[PDB]
Amino acid sequence: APKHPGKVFLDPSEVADHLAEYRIVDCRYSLKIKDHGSIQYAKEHVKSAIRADVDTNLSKLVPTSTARHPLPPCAEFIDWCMANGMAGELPVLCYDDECGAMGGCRLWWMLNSLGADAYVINGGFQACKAAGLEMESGEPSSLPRPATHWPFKTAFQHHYLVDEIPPQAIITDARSADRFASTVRPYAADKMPGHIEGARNLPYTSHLVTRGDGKVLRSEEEIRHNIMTVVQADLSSFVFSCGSGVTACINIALVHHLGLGHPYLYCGSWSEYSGLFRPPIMRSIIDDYGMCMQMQTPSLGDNPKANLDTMTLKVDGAPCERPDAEVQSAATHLHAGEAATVYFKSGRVVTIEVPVVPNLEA
Ligand SMILES: O=S([O-])[O-]
Ligand SMILES: [Ca+2]
Repeated sequence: APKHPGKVFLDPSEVADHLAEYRIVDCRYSLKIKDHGSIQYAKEHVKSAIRADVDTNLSKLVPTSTARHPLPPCAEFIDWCMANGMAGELPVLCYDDECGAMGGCRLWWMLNSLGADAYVINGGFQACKAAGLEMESGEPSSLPRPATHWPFKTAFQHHYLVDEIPPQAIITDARSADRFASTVRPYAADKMPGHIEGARNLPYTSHLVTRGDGKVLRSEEEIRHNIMTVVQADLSSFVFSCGSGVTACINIALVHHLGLGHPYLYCGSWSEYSGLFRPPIMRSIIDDYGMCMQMQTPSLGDNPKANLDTMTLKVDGAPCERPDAEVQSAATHLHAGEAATVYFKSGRVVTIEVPVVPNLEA
């Protein structure tokens, strides 16, 4: 059945003169840039490629869930697949602009869980431009081609919803080490510091090297060495997760590709988990570290750290030249421009805001 048995990744070199043989899907997405990928798939895209929207096609936000990219209802996703000719006449070839980690492997995961044939391009769109692949622009007004029969499974396979995760399942976490190892305050998109207890961190960036102006995969032995840091040969029963179930898909993909098995996905991931179990999570943080923070702004980990020699903080909404020792302690964890509500083990609650730039007279 499958075009490339055992594979999920493919270099441009393996596909460049065999393009027509795939249904190509542009899964470009950015966590921060508004309408990215729809803006970028217009400027330029691989010829004959249609586009998948991480937010609206590959997931469906629910009001009753903090999950950031939960699986969409399967019937809705399959409907969308058929409408776009992704129903098994050709194998799907997915790409994004972070080597599969940021949209591509997610689509791959979904198609594969249904029993369909799909692959991801090593190196993404950048390694498509930089390999001389045929390009097109704007909205193509030619050939989608709807399918009317569905030969594949009807429900996504080999994934656990939160309550289905066995109590002592081995869980990995694809998020950056900074996020994983966060104590009293979160970074990037996370609302809660920490991770699922017992989880093993396998930062997905570890498998990637920035050849050109985009990441490509590190070598196979390098990726195998990466994967081995969370083992201790068949990881099919591990539960792979991240912040919202997107980056975890490359960890599952690389494991699959290298022949090491096919781990469960926990799609809801930390965004879901930390929302559902917010109370006990906050109590352990307060217990372990003396305080827990809830951000009132986006996190600004790349901004300058708060420095009380050059800055006066706004505490509970007023400039505060006399910050007591607790506030001063909390502020060592904050950055220029951030605001956070801090819950101290004492029962004390304070809001602290750091000025965007040094603001002390002297
Ligand atoms: O994609 S982030 O939310 O893990
Ligand atoms: Ca501890």
